[PDB]
Amino acid sequence: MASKVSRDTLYEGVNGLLEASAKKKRGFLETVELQIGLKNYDPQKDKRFSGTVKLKHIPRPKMKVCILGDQQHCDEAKANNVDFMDAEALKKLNKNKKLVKKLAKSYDAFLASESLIKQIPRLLGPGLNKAGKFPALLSHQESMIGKIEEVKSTIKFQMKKVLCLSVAVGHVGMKSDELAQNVNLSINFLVSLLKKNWQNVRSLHVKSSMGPPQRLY
Amino acid sequence: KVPPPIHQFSQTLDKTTAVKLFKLLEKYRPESPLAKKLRLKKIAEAKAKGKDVEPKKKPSYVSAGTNTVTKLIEQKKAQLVVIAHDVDPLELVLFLPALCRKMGVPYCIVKGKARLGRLVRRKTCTTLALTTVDNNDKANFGKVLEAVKTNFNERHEEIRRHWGGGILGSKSLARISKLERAKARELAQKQG
Amino acid sequence: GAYRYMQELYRKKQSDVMRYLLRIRVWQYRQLTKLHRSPRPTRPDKARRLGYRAKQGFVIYRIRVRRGGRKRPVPKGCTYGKPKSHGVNQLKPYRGLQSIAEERVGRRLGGLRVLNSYWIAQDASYKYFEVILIDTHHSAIRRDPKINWICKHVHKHRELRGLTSAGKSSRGIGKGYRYSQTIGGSRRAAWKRKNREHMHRKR
Amino acid sequence: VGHAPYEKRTMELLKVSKDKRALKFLKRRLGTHIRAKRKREELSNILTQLRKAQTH
RNA sequence: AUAUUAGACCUCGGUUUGGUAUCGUCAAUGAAAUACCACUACUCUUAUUGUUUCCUUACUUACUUGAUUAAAUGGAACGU
RNA sequence: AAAGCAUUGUGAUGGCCCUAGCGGGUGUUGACACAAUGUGAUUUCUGCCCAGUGCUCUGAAUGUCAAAGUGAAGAAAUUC
RNA sequence: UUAUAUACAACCUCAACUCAUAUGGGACUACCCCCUGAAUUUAAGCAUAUUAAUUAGGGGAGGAAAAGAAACUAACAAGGAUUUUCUUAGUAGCGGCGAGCGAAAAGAAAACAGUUCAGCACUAAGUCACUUUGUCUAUAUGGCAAAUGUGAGAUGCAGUG
Repeated sequence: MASKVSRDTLYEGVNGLLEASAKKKRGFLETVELQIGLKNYDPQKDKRFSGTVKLKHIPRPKMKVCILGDQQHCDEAKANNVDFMDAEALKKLNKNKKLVKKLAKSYDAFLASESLIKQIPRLLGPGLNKAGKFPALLSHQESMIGKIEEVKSTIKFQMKKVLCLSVAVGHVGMKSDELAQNVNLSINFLVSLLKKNWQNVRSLHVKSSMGPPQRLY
Repeated sequence: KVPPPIHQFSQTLDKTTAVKLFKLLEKYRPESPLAKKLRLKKIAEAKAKGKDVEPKKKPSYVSAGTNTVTKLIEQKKAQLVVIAHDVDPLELVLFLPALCRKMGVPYCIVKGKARLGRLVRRKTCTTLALTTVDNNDKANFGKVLEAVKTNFNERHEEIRRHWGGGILGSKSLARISKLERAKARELAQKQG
Repeated sequence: GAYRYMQELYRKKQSDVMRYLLRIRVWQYRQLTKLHRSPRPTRPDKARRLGYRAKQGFVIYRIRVRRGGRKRPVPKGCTYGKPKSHGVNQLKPYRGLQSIAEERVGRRLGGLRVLNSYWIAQDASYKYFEVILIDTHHSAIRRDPKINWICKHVHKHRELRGLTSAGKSSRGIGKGYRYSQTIGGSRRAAWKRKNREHMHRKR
Repeated sequence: VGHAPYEKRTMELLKVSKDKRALKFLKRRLGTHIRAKRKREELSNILTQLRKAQTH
């Protein structure tokens, strides 16, 4: 029912997870998942709280983000690994695409910028209201504090219809102490970031792809 | 139906290993009537002649009572704790065998509260401890200890769970033991 | 010590260990007399802390009392009066079943003082109690100065006068405000005072 | 010793259905809002604590 | 990407390097573009312990009742 | 009052009655009895009426409909 | 031991005695404690109310009794066990909001007195009652010691607290 290369019937101590330098047989490193489940809290209506697991750490995430800008993004960011697209290559993304044999929706999350409220509500109808890759200025990144670190392990949640989300909590390219470092930061930040919440949650089951899901107390 | 704190007693330390228990506990009887204050007339020579601390020569014997032995286990000064099965009402002993496990002291339950009382020279003793381990006789104390531990300490996971009592008895079991004769034999003689 | 575990163990009266202990101790004590000597105190953790010691002669006696209100003993040719007077079958005593319990022991044992009483079991028609009673002319109750107060003469039949802990509660004795009108003592000491009509000399 | 009935009758009403009914049933068995709240927070503390040590 | 494999490494499998492999992660074109990968849901099936105007049968140990100077009750056994 | 006549209840964990409570009377009883009533020996007869009222019926089940229990709303009191 | 066939023991629950020693009932009525509890009356009738948490009935003590050293007040600049008097006050309240009823804190006096248990790492049952033997000096339910004789006591006696 559950393999015990990560123990789960024997419940977890912090002293046992640092054996996992000898966990991985594999050289290539792919994603282990943020898997949040919002039951008792329906997100399809205006019921929505906007936070991010702000990691101070880099567990090496494996991906890419294309961003925007109209006199608003990269007056500071040319030492910050940036492109400064003029923000209307977004119908380059809506029913036009980047190329054949790779999609324009092939990214993480998109950029609600300051000049492009001209474009949001229904002009993104068959582009991004259709897709589901569009956050708002709630994104915790408009090239303000964490631009590459948005792509590199700080990204928020825009939720599944059946409440089964899968984005990066971290990876398998961690060290032997990093397994107790990502959730060690949310011991103060997401305890009340859940809005109007005594404790309406218990499911904290961090999934790995190169192993069983790490289930928490 | 008896709820499984009752019975622990009566899984009371069957005879061949509780006979060597009192073979050992005959050496730690507390007092003798004349010999307590025959030792306190060997203090009379310390009044004028001895002039030192000669006659105490540190004691070692059992500790009786139930309020005493509760604070031999809550400090872990106790090395072997004897309890009694036939205590009334029960409550002055009911906490005890669970606390010898929670504090990790090898306890045993013996048959007799009069059995222990006659070794502390009184009527009924209810429970005992053993703070001493005195070095010349730790051998036969040794294989008493684990032999006590198998049916009392390591068993404290079904002792917490399994007890019924619940006997049906005795002409009522004998009534249906004719019914399980006949209801079986009706489809055991079904072929003719 | 053991005496502090017994205090919490006995608070678990709706448990399963301590339901099928005062199961087997309500159908032993009701296959015997209404009023009965006891060789021990059956709850020796509550006996002491009421006053009992293991000295001769402290003596324990069990009772039982009959668990209900007070049917008013009017002759079935029932109460003649105004309609506030007509209640028969739903009235309650002013003394409790424990009050009336050690009352029934102090009469039948006039040669002994009642110290304190204590619940040991009940089921549906009989609550019953132990009662710590003391042989006051014994040569160990009198020679020993801690208990020795009740060997006096203001302690003859204290339980028939409201002076044990059980008979005391019926009276309504406390401080301050809520317990006001028995404020001179009794309750009737207070009606005597509150109705006392002082004509003065100089008035 | 274990629990009384009304603790076990509301531990099973605490795993699933209506924590508001674990505080109407506890305010009938106790029955004040201050003692019901103190017992619903200590049954639901050994519900979660035995959710630890039932496995290991 | 893995699987696999021989060699550098390891006592060896194994790791690693590269080859090979299933839709694909991507195209087409939309209301989700779905590799490599999980926290699971409603019609049901299991298997362990659950309100009730629940329901029937059965038990004995509370309790009720009768009888007796509380004498032969319940089981077996041989002998027919 | 009576004898005669009739009706009623009761097969006992019952009917009737006493009792504050325990408990008792009938009862050393058992339907040819006990208890409750009307009529009043014999003779001859005892018509019609179950609308009102009383008594009565496993029985009519949903018009009414107690507390307890159960469900919901509310921060709870509590109201539905 | 216990095929209920030899004992033996020890406890535990209960007996019995013209056993040793003791203890208790009954009286009084003014005051005192615990209970039970009316109706006349008034309300211009009368049922709640009133009379009255009283007459009568029942039980228990003492020279006093009960109470009594905070699960009390207050809302202060704070007070500090009980009981009695003065005042609060015929007040707040309660009431067919009718008849009627009706306290307390504070303040001022009288008097003043404070404590003990159960339950803890008291840390050698360190306790008690008998009985006998020495032996004190009331006509002693005394005083001390001896035997520590027999028992109470580890289901908890003393000391500390």
